[PDB]
Amino acid sequence: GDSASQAEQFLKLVHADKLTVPVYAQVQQMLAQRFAQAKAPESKKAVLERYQAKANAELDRAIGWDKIKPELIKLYTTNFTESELKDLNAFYQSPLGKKVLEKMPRLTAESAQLTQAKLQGAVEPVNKLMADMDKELGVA
Amino acid sequence: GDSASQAEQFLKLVHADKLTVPVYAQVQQMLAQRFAQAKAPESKKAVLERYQAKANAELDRAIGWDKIKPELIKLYTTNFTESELKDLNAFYQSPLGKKVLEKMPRLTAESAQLTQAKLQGAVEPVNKLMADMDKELGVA
Ligand SMILES: [Cl-]
Ligand SMILES: [Cl-]
Repeated sequence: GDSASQAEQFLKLVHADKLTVPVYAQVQQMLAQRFAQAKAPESKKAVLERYQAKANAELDRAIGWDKIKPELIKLYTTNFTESELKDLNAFYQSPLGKKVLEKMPRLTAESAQLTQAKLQGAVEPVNKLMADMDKELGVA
Repeated sequence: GDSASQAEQFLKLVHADKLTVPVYAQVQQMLAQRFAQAKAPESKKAVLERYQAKANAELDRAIGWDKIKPELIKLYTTNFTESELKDLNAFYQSPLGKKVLEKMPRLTAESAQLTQAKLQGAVEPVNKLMADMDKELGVA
């Protein structure tokens, strides 16, 4: 019924269209890295300009929002009811919903930096640990 | 004020304690892989049992929930008000909140498999594209 419209509104509110940005950036940085890698005359950077446009168009063919959007709507309409999607929209339309969306990438990154920093403390003991098992079983 | 209690309830509802499970699994699979790698007498698997317990205890020292929990509460209480955290708890306590929490890992995985599958279609054209730029600039 009116589920697809609510699913579409959800993907907009959640900025699911920007999920591909890392792929477009990686291919753009790869070309400039390939341009530098050999020769690199800054007088011919307009040649890199068209090859970066070509790569952008080729990604748009495979992973453009118009290709992704239909299959994500099927994903949400099959997993949620029209009423559930409407309520998800009400939450993400709300000031708190918008606050969660902006904070989440940074909160996730800060949360992961914290754990990775702490985990480095277990590197030396786990290295010693495996070395002791290899010693005990008679290895090297 | 009563923010820390609400932050603690949030981390419980969201299962932030299970965020470390991949690290514990990787270190457990690494020891069994190291056990197989050289010799491997199944009569001495009780030796791997204690080394896997040792590794579990060493990770608990660095990245145990008791070490992670205090710094995540500071993260949420500084980024959200007590009232905002209370409302986040109301949403994730609700049947729809619980449905979102269960669906999200699978919806994220399915969403990423879809994009990666489509992206493989742009592999050959982007490879040809870079090869043509290397050809045009006079490389190999
Ligand atoms: Cl609100
Ligand atoms: Cl509900």
